[PDB]
Amino acid sequence: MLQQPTGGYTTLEQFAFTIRNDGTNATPTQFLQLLSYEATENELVKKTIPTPETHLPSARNVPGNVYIEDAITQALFGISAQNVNAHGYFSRLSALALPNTSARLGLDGVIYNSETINIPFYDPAAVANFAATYAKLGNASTPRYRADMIDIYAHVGLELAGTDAERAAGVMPVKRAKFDSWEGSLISLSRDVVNWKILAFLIDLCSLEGEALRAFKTRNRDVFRMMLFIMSTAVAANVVNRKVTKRVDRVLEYIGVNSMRTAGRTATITYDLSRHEFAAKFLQLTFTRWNA
Amino acid sequence: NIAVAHTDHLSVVYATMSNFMLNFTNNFSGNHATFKPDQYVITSPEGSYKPIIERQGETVDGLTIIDTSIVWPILCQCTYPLVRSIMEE
Amino acid sequence: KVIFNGLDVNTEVQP
Amino acid sequence: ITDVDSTDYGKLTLRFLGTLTRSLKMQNAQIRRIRPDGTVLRYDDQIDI
Amino acid sequence: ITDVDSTDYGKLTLRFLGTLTRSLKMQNAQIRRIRPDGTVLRYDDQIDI
Amino acid sequence: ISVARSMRAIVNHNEVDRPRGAVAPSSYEMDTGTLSRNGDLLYSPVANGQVGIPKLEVDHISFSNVVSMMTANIRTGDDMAVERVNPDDVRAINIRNA
Amino acid sequence: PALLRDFTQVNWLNRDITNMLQQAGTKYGLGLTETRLDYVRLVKTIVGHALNIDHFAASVLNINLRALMEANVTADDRIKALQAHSMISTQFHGPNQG
Amino acid sequence: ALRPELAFDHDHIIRCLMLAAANYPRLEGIIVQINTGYVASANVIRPVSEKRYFPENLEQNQSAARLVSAVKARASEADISSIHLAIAREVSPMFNVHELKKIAESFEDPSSIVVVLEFILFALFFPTEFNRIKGDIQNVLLLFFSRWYPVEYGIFVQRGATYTINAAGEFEFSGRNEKWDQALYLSEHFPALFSDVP
Amino acid sequence: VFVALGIDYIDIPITNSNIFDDSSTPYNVRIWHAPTMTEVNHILALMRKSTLVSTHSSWHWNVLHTFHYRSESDM
Repeated sequence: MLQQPTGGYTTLEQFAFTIRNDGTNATPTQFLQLLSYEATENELVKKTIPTPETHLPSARNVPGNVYIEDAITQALFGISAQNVNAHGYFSRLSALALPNTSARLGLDGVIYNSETINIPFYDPAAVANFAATYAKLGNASTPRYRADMIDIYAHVGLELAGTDAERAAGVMPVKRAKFDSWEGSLISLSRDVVNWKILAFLIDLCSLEGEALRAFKTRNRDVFRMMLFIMSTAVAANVVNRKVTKRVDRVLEYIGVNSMRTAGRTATITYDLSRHEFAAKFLQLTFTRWNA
Repeated sequence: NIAVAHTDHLSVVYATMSNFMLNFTNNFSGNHATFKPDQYVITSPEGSYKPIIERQGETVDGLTIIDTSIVWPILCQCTYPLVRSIMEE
Repeated sequence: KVIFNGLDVNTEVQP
Repeated sequence: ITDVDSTDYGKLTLRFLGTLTRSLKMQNAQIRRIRPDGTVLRYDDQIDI
Repeated sequence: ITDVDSTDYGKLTLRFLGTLTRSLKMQNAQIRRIRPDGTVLRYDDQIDI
Repeated sequence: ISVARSMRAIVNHNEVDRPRGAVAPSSYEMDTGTLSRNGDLLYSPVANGQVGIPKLEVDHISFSNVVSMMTANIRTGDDMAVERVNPDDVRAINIRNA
Repeated sequence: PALLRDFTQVNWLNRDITNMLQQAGTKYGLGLTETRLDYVRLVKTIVGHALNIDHFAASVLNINLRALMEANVTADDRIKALQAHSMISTQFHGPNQG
Repeated sequence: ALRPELAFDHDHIIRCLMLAAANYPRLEGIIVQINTGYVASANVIRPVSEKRYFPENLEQNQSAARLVSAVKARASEADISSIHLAIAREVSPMFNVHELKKIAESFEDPSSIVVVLEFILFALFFPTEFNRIKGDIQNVLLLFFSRWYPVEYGIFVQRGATYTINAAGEFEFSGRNEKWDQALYLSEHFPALFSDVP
Repeated sequence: VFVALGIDYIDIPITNSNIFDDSSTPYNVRIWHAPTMTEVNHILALMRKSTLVSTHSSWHWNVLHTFHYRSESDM
């Protein structure tokens, strides 16, 4: 078992989140610096997010060790994932939700049914906190419980594109994000995010409380925004490149507006309908935790 | 016609078979609303996990699928020692 | 007709 | 060496999948009742034999 | 160089079709509805698939 | 010329410690690295807390690499069998309203 | 080349290769690195071997396997085609291979 | 009277049986073969040539065709191996969750009641095996109730297609209609038709 | 009736107001099984990916119902 520090698991160098960029391992924030925004005529106004359902889906008798992390990260930023609701192994997270369960969420991102030798794992209490919300990802598909896949993206915009003033106001112009860019940049970014150990970020977002939690929210804001950026590229209506004096600037339009588009394209990872409901549920939960 | 043969003979046969050495589990309690099988694994710290009862779907043994239609011949195409000159040891 | 405890398969899908 | 028929031991023999070999290794294994969740329980003298 | 594989029914449809393809430029070929008046409409996210 | 060259003069000089102009293989030829959770290849990390460089990101050739592959238990492209069960009466089928 | 370590007669080559392998930034490896078992059947399904192969071919092969694996469709989904090519309310049972 | 032999080791045999259950697929079939043989040696049930499915001369009545054929769709020919097997399965241990051989009934004709009766008889002659396949039979019963009692079916399903008993023994219906896989038999879930809750 | 039938919607034809015209109707009103707001959201978002559909700001019988047009001019 890994003891959780005074800060989150994210304080450990073992869980550093760093997208590749300009021949080095950039922290997500210094990539977010590269982003710039062309405001348009439309306005995003964030409605209050509905409270996530009390129900935690049954973790049906699965003998094996589910690889939960890989599933979440590929339903979120995968270059080929689809029918993420079909297997429905996200419900397995619920097995960790019980007090004193023998299940352990390993750093590998696997859910072992039993504590096992030479496999380090998160403190079961904190994991019970994290499961207590994110097990609800298991009912991202069920008709009674699906998230809005349209409204929540306005929040994404605010947490990504928003200035401190637009953020405090709760209403920002729809923006067209852009950055000077290399070939295949969005695919490289998303694959560099699929590798992230996001369960660290999620477990700390659920377990930490008080001032120690708040310092997390600032320290890891840019990480959240990077995931948000990959999602927003997944739903952007179009991702043009602009030539400009032998420098190319990638431009995605628009941040904060789900286009619902499901046809594939070389430029960015694509959501099947199932991944739309998944990411929308994930966002409902993750923002519901993020604002408190 | 067939009921005497079931209740007053075959019943006894289940009762004895129920005591046979290898019939070693509580298969049913008589309560459909509540009964669930007791469930077990051979598990180890070293990472093994072997359920005794797994669902695997139809096997080579021919034991898993259950045709309920078997009930028909039983009701309407079977003699019994008790039902059927009608003396029979 | 005759009793059969297996799935009574009678077609084959191509990939 | 001890003359026993170990055929199909440690294997599933599904009709549509063919035989599938599972690992035999299980050092220090115990019979233990599991939760319906599939997670294991502590041995209770009260219910387990 | 690459003689594509085909099932016998596919060779049959091929020879039924079954010849030239060269008349059409495909330089940046796209699929677009034309108005019955004959102008080529821009792609419409709410109409065209 | 000889851009493709990886090794030169695999022989030992009997006087000097290594032959003049002998060239050792690049270390990248030997870093198997890992397979990323994404499925892209990586080199090994150059320091702890650092992720490895993706192999396709740079110009060196690596000659040892993880490849995912399927064991006998998988199989794909096999014809699979089913039980079709036609409707009991054509007049009992319904089309609308779905 | 990494296999030449402590086997090549050539001295400088062996020293340079042993150096490149003893470096933190690199690590040669051959054989079965990783394994993915089924959740229900428990048998191993997708295993990652460290082959001696150019990273281009490995990257492509991994792309194929990744598309096949992350699609999350089985051969049971094929009945959805049979349902489209057979009369409405026709039935299809088994075998749930998963 | 002393027997010069080792005591029968209950604990070690129950353990080795568990291990074999976890590792040896043939085991289920081994055990059935004993029971089945016993049934054969009890000489308790035999097939006859003479079927008795229909009253005379209803098989001959023209109106009965749609009924008669229905019954003939269900009536398997008798075979002692299969009959004895159905008997033995009631008491042999189950190491691989049994599944119902799926019925494709749509329940339009009144004659379709046959299938329901076939379940009832099966619930009577073999309560144990029925209890193992009951959810998969519930899936046919739902297509039955929705066609014969749509209002009551609406209310029943609206309560929940399944439930899960808790501590204190109270039931908690899902509130959600859904098909029941045998994958659920090992789960906390129960088919709701059999809750017997008014 | 959605529960009784298991269908996700019923496509119900509109009457013409005058009973003398027998003209083919410009649209038809589909009625969805969407008991809660969440189901309504999912159906609307799916509807926003399909040709010639529109809807009211609120629905009678408190049940979601969409108009489906035969042609653009009718819409």
